[PDB]
Amino acid sequence: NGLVALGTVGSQELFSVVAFHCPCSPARNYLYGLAAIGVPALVLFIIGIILNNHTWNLVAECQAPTFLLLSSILGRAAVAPVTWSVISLLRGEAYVCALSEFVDPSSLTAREEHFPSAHATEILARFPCKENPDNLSDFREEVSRRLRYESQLFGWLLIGVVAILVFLTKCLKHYCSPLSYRQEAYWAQYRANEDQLFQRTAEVHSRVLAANNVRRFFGFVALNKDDEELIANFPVEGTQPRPQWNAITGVYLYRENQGLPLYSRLHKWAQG
Amino acid sequence: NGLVALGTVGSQELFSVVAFHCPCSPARNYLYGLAAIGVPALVLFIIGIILNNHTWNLVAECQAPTFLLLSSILGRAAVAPVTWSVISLLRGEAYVCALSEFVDPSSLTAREEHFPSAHATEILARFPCKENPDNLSDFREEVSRRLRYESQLFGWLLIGVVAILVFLTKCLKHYCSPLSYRQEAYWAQYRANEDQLFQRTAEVHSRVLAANNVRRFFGFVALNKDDEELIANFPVEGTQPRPQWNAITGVYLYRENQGLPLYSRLHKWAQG
Amino acid sequence: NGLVALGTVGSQELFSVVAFHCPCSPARNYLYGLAAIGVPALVLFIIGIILNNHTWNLVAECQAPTFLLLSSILGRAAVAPVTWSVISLLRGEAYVCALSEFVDPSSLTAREEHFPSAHATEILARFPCKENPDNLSDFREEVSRRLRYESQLFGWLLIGVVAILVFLTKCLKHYCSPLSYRQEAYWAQYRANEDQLFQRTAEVHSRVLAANNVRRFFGFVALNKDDEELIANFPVEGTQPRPQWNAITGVYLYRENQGLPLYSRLHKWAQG
Amino acid sequence: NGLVALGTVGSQELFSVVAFHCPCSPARNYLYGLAAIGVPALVLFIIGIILNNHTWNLVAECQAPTFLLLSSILGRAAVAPVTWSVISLLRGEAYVCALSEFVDPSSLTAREEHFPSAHATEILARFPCKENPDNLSDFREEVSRRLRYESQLFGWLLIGVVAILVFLTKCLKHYCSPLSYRQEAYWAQYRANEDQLFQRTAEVHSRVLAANNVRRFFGFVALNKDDEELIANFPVEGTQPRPQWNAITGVYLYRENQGLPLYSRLHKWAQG
Amino acid sequence: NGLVALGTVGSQELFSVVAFHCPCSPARNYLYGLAAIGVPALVLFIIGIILNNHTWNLVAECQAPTFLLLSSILGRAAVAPVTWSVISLLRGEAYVCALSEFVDPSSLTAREEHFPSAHATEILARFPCKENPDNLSDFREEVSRRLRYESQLFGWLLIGVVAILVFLTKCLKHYCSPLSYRQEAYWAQYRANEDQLFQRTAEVHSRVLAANNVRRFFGFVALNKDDEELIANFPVEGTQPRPQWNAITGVYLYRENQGLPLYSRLHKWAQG
Amino acid sequence: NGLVALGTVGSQELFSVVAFHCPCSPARNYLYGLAAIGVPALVLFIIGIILNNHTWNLVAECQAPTFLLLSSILGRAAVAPVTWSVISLLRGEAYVCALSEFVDPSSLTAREEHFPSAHATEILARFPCKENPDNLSDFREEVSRRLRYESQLFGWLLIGVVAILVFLTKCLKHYCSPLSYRQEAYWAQYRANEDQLFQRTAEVHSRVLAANNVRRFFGFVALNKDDEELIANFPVEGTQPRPQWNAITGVYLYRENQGLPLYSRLHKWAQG
Amino acid sequence: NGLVALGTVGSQELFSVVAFHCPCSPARNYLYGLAAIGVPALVLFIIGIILNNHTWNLVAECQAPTFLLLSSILGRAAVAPVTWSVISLLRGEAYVCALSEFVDPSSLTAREEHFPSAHATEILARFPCKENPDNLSDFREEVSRRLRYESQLFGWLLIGVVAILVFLTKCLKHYCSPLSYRQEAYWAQYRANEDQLFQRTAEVHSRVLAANNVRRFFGFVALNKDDEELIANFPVEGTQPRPQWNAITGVYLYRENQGLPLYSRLHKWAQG
Repeated sequence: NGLVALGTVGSQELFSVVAFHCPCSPARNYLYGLAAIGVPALVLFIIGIILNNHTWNLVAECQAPTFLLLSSILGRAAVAPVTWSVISLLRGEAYVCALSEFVDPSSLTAREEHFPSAHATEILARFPCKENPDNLSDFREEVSRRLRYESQLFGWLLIGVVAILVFLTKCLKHYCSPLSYRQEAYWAQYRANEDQLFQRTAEVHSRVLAANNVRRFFGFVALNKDDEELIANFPVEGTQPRPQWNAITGVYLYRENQGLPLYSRLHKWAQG
Repeated sequence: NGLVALGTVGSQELFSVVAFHCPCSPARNYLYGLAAIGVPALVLFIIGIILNNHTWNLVAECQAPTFLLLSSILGRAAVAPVTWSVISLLRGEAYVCALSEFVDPSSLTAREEHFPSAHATEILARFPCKENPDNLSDFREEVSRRLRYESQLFGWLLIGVVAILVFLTKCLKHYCSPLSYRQEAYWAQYRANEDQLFQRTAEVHSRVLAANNVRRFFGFVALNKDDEELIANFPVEGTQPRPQWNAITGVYLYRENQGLPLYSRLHKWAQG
Repeated sequence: NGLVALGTVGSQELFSVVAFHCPCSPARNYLYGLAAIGVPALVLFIIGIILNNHTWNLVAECQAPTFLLLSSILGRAAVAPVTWSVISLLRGEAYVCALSEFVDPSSLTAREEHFPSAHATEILARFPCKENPDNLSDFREEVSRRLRYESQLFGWLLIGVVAILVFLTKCLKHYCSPLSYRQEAYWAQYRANEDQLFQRTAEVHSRVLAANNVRRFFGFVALNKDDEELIANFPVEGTQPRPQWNAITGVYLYRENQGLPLYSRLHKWAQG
Repeated sequence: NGLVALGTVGSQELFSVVAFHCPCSPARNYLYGLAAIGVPALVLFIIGIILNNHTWNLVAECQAPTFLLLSSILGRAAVAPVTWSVISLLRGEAYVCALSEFVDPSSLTAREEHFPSAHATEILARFPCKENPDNLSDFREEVSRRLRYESQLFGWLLIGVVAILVFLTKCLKHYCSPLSYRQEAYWAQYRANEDQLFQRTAEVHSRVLAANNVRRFFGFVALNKDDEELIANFPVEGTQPRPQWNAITGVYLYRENQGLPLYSRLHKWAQG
Repeated sequence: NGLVALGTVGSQELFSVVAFHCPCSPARNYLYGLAAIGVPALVLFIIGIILNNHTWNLVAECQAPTFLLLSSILGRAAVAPVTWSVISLLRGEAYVCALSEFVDPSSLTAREEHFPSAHATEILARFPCKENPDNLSDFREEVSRRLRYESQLFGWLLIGVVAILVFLTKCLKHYCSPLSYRQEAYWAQYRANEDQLFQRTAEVHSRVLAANNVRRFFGFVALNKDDEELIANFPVEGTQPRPQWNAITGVYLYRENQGLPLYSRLHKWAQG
Repeated sequence: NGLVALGTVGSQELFSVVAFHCPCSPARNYLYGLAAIGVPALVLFIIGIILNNHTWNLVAECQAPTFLLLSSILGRAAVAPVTWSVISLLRGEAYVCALSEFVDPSSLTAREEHFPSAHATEILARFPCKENPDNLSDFREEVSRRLRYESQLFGWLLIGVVAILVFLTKCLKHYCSPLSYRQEAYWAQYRANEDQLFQRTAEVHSRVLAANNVRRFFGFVALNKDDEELIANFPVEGTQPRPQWNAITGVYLYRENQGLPLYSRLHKWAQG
Repeated sequence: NGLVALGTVGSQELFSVVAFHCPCSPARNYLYGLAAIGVPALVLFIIGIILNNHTWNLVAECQAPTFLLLSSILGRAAVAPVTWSVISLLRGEAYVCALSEFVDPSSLTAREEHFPSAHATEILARFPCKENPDNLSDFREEVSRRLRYESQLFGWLLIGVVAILVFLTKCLKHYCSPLSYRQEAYWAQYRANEDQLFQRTAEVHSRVLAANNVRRFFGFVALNKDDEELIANFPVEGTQPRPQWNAITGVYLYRENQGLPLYSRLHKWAQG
C-alpha cells in the first residue's frame, strides 16, 4: 500500500521534471499527446506484470478460474497506469494539445471576425503555444477553456468508473466463492507467512550448502559469528530432487482433504 | 540496483557539467551530435562488459546456451547506455543540432519570405545558435519545435521498445528452461552466497600463507589481534594444485547427478 | 582507486588555480599551448613511474614477459596524464589558442569583407584575446566555435580509444596466461597480504635491533608500553646475511614446484 | 612530507602578504626583481642545510661517496627554494618587472606610432606601473602578454627539468649500490628507529644524572610521579667517556662483518 | 621558540597600534625616523640581555672562550631587534620619511617643470605628507616609488646577511670544539634538566624551612594537604654555607676528570 | 606581573573615558596640560608606595643599605606612573595643547601672510581647537605636526632612558652584593613562602582564639565543618607577648650565624 | 572593597538616569548646581556613618584617642561622597551651569561686539542652554571651554589632595602607635573573626531559646533537619544577665595584662 503512495509521489515528480512540451503543428499534435501520455502507462503496466508472483505461476502452469487469476494480476498491475492517466487528464494541457486542431472554427461565440480562413486551421492548431495575435487572444482563451472542460470531465468520469469497477469486482468475488468470508483472510495471512518463511529458510540452507562446498576445497571456511552459529545449528546434506521442487510450484485452487482443508500446494505435499 | 541509481545520478550531473556545445555549421552538425551522444554510450557499454563476471567465464571457456549467456551479459551491460541515450533524447537539443541542416526550406508555413536562397541553408544550419535576424526568428522557432517533436517522440518510442524487450526476454526465459520457477531463485541465492564465502575464505587463506612465508625469514611475524586469532584458528600448508583450480573455473549449465542436483562446478567437484 | 579520484579533484582544482593565460601572437601560440598542456602530463607520468614498485624490481633485474611487465607499469602510470589531457581537451580554450593562427582566412562564410589582408593573420591570431573590432567580432565567433568543435571531438575520440585499449588489454591478458581466472585473483590477494605483513614485520624487527644497540650504550633503554611489550615478546639477534636479502628481491614469473605452485620469490625461498 | 606542504602554504601566504612592489625605473628593475625573488631562495636553502643532520656528520668527518652524500643533503635542502622560484615564475609579474626595459621598441606590431623616441625607453620601463597614455595603453598590453609568456614558459620548463632530475637521481642511485632494493628500506627504518630511541634514552639518562647531582646538594630532590617512577627504575652512575661518544658520531658507509651486516656506527661499536 | 613567535605577533600588533606619524619638515625627518625605528630596537635588545642567564654568570665571574660566551648571549638577545628592524624596513614608509629630503631635485625624469626652486626642497620634504599640488603629484609618485625601492632592497639584503651569519656561526662552532656532535646535545639536555630540578627543589626546601621558622613562633603551622605531605616527607635543618653556594655559581668550560667527563660546576662539586 | 598588565589596560580605558578636553586660551593651556597629565601620576605613585610592604618596615625601623631599600620601593612604585606618562606622550594631543602658545610666529615656512599681528598669539593658542580660518588652516597643520614631533620624540627618549636605568640598576645590584647569584633567588622564594604561611597561620590562630572567647560566653559556639576540624586539630591558649611580636617586625639585612645563614628576622628569632 | 566598586557603578548609572537639567536664569543657577551636586553627597555621607559599627560604639560610650576614632569613622564614611563629587566635577556641565552668571563680560577676546549691554548678563546666564544667536554662538563657545577648564582643574586638584591625605593619615597612624606593624594586622584578623563567630553563635542560641519557649506552649515544636541537629547538640537555659552584656559593648583601646595582650573587651572579660 505504501509502495503505491511512493510510486504516486514519484509519478508526480516525474511529471514535474519530464517537461511536457506541446508542439503546435497540425498533424503532430494528437500523435505526440497520445504517445507521451500512454507510453509511460505501458511501462508501468509492464512493471506491474513483472513484479507480480502470480503471473509466473500462470506461465509455469502452461508447461472460470483463469478469469479470477487474470483479474487479480491485471488489477494489481493496472493500479498505477490508471493513476498516471487520471493525474494527466485532470491537469489538462495534454488533451487540449491533442484535440486543438479539431476545434470547429465556425461554432464558437466571440467578437467579430469569427474565423479568418480555411488556411487558418494552422494558426488554430498553434493555440496551445503562445501565438497571441490581438485579433485572436481573447477568441483563443475560449478554446482553451472549452477543451480543458472536456479533459477534466473525462478525468472525473474515469475516476468514477474505476471506483465502480473496484466495488463490483469486490462484491462479485465474495458472492461467488466456496469459502466463507473470514477463512479467506486467514488464507491470505497463511500465504504471506509461508512465502516469508520459505524465502528465509531457502537462503539459510543455500548458504550452509555453499559453506560445505567451500570447506571441502581449502580445508577450512571463514565465517562471522552469525554464520558460525548458523552452521553450528543447522546441518545440511543436499537439497531435495527436482520432482519435489516441481510439486511445489504452480497455481493452487482450494482443495479439501477428507474433512481438513489444504491451503497451498506445499501444504498438499506435506501431508501425503 | 542501487548502483544503477547512483550511475543515473552521476550521468545527470555529467550531462549538466559536460556542457554540450552545439556548433552551428553545415557538415559538422550531425557528426558532433553523433559523437558526443554515442561515445559515452560506448564507454558505459565497455565498463558494463568489464565489470561483469560472466564474460570472463565465457572467455576462459574458449581456451542455444551461448544465446542465453550472451543475453545475460549484453543486458547487464546495456542497462546504462540506453538510459544515457534516452535521457539525451528527451532533453532534445542534440537531435535538433544534428538534423537542423536537413530541414526542408520549402515546406513549412509561416510569414512571407518563405526561404531566401539556396546559399541560405547555412543560415538555416545556424538555427541552433542564437542567429536571430528579424526576418527569421519567428520562422526559426517553428523549426526548433518541429525538431524537438521528433526527438522526444523517438525517445518515448525507445523507452517503450526497451520495456517490451525486457518483458519478452523475461517471459521467454522461464517458458524455455528445464528448472521450475522457484528452484531458479534458490539457485541465484546459492550462487551469491558461494561467491561471497569463496572470496572471503581465499583472502584469509592467502594472508595466512603469507604470514608463514614471512615468519620463515625474520624469525617472527608481527600481527594485530584479529590476525593473531586468524593464525591461531586456521592452519595452512599450501594451496591445491593447478588442475583443481582449473576444475573450478568456467561456465556451468545445470547438470543433475543421479537424482540430486548440482548447482555449480564447485559443487560438481566437491562430490566426486 | 580512491587515490585516483583524489588526484582527479586535485587536477581540477589545479586547472582552476593555475590560470591558463593564452598569449595572442603569431608563433608563440601553439608553443605555449603544447608546453602548458603537456608538461604536467610528463610530471604526472614521472610520478606514476616513481611511486610504482614494479619498475624498481625491473631495474634490480638489470644488474614476451617484459611485454606484460612494461604494460602493467606504463598503464598504472599513464592512468593520470590521459585524464589530465582529456579534461584539458574537453574544456577547449587550449586547442583554439594553439591552432588559431592556422585558420584559413579564405574559406569561412560570413558577412562582407571576408578577410582584410595578408598582414591580418596577426589580428587573426589575436582572436583568442578580446580583440573585437566591429568589422570582426561576429566573423570571429565563427572561428571560436569551429575550433572548439575540433577540440571536443578529439577529446571524445581519445576517451573512446582509451576505453577500447583498456578492454583489449584485459581481454588479451586472460586469453594468454598459464593460470586460470580465479587463481590470479587469489595470487593478487596473496601478494598484497605478503607486502603488508613483510613491511610491518621488518619495521618491528628493526626497532628491536635498534633498542638492543642503544641499551648496549647507556645501560638501559627507554620505551613506551607498546615497545615494552614488543621487546618482551620478540627477541632479535641480527638480520640474515646479504645473499638472503638478494634472493628475495626481483621480478617473479609463476613457477611451479613438483605439483604445488609457488606464488612469489619469498615463497620459492621458504621451501628450499 | 607534511612539513613540506606546511612550508608551501606558508610560502603562499608570505607571497600574499610580502606585497611585491615593482618599481618602474630603467636600471633598478631587474636588480629589484633578482633580489626579491632570489634572496628568500637563499634563506630557504640555508634553513634546509641547517635543519639536516647529514651535514653535521659531514663536518664532523672533516676533523664517489661524497657525491651521494652531497646529493642527499643538497636535495633535501633545495626542495623548497625551487618550489618558491617556480611559484614566483608562474605568477609572472616578477619576470616582466625585470626584463621590461629590454623589450625591443622596434619589433612589435600594433597601431601607428610604433615607438616615439630614444628617450622613451624610460616610458617603456614604466610599463609595469599603471602608466597608461592613450597613445600607449593598447600597445603596452602587447608587451605585458609577450613577457608573461616567457615567464610562464620558463616556469613550466623548470618544473619539467626538476622532475627529470628527480627521476634520474632515483634511477641512478639503485643501479649503482651494493645493497638490494628492500634491504635499503629496512636500513632506513632501522635508522629512524635508532635515532628516536637514542634521543629519548639520552634525555631520560640526563634527567636522572641531574636528579642525582641535585639530591647531593639539598638532601632530597623533588619529583613528579613520572620522574619518581623513572628514578625508581633506571639507576645511573656516569656517562661513558669521550672516546666512546666519538666512536658513535660520523658518517657511515655500509660495512659488513664476517657474514652479518652492520647498519650504523652504533651497531659497529655494539659488536666489538 | 614559541615565545619568539608570540613576540613577533606582539611586535606586529605594536606596529599597528603605535601609529607611526611621519612629520614632514626638512631636518626633523630622518631624526624622527632614526629614533622611532631604533629605540624599540634598543629596548628589545636590553630585554633580551636581561632575561638571559648567561650574562649574570658572566658578571659573577668578574668578581677565545669569552668570544663564544658573548656570541651566545648577543645572539639570543639580538634575535628580536633584527626582526623588528626588517619588519619595519620591508613596510617602507619609514626609510622614505627619513631620506625624502635628500632626493636630488635635478636627476629624475618626468613631465615639464623639473623642479621649481632652491627654496622648494621644503615642499620636497613634504612629499610623505599628502602635499599634492597638481604640478607635483605625478612627479611626486616617482620619488615615493624610488625610495620604497631602496628601503625594501636594504630589508632583503639584511635578511640575507642575517641568514648567512647564522649559518656561519653554526658551521664555525662545531668545527672548533673539543666535544663531538652528539655529546653537545646530551650536554644541553642535561643542562636544562639540572636547571629545572634545581629550581623546583630549592623552592620546596625554602618552603619547608619557612614552615619550621613559623611553627617555632605560634606553636603550630597551618598547611594544605600538599604542603602537609611535603613536610611529612622531606625534613630540613638549614641550607649549606655560603662557600658552597659560591662553588656552584659561575661559567663552566668543559672539564674532564680522570676519564669521566664533568658537565657542570654542580657536577664538578658533587664528585669531590 | 599580571597585575601590571591589568593596571595598564585600566589606564588605557581610563584615558579613553576621562575625555581629555584641551582648553584653548593663552595662559591656561600648559597649566591644564601639566595638571591633567601629572596628577594621576602622583596618584599612581602614592598607591604604589601604599601597597608595598617594604615601606612600612622602613617606617617601623624609624621608631648604603637605605640606598637599595629606597631603590626597591621607589622602583616597585614608579613602575606605573612612567607607563601612564609615556602612554600620554606618545598619543600627543597633550604636549601640543600645553606648548602651543610658545610656537614662535616668525620662524615657520608656509604660504603668504606669515603671521598677522602681535595680538594674534591668541588665535595661535586656539590652534588645538577647531579654529580654522581659511587664511590659517594649512599654516596651522604645520604647527600641529611640528609639535606632535617633539611630543613623540620625548616619549621615545623617555622609554629608552627607563630601559637603560632598569638595566643599570640590575647590573649594579649583583656586582655589589655579598651573596652569590642563585642564593638570592632562593632567598626570594623563601621570603614569599614565609609571608604566605605566616598570614594563613595567623588567620587560623586568630579564628580559634575568637571561638574560645565566644564559647566562654554562651556555652557553645556554632561552626561549620571546616571550622569544626580546625578547632579539633589546633588548640590555642594565647598569643605570644608584645616583645616577641616586636622582634619579628623590621627590615632585615643578610646576617650569618656561625657558618649557617639566616634568611629573615623570624629565622633569626627561631634559632636563639 | 568590592562594595565600593558596586556603589561606584551605581553612582554612574544614577548620574546617567537622574538627568541633570540645568536651568538657565540669573540667580537660580548656582543654587540648583550646589543643591543637585551636594545633597546626594550628604545622603551618601549619612549612609556611610549609619552602616558603620564604630559610631555606635562611640555613642554607647557617651552614656588623642577620639582623634583616631573619628578619623576611622569619617574616612570609612567620606570614601563615597568624594568619589561622587569628583565624578561630577570631571564631567563638567555642573560647575559651568553654576558659575556661568559670573563670567566677566568685558575680558574675553573674540569677534566684534564684545558684549551688548548691562541687561545682557541674562542672555549671558542662558549660555548653558541652547541659546545660540548668530551674534553670540562662537563668542559663547569660549565661555563654555573656559569654564569647563576650571571645573576639570578643580576635579584633578581634589583627587590629588585626597590621595595626599590618604597617604599622610597612613604614614601618621603607624609612626604614632604602641603596637608593631604586624601585630595590628593580626589584631584586625582577630576582630573580623570574633565579629563573625559572635553573630552566628548569637543567632543559633536565640533560635534554640525560641524553640524551648514555643515547645513549652503546644507540647511539641516543629523543626527541619538542620534545626533538629541544632537543638540536639546545643542545650540552652537562658542568656547571661544585663551587666555581662554591658561589659562587652563599647570602644576598646589596646590594654595589656601582665605580659599577655588583650585584643578586645570580650577577651578582657573572658580572662577575669
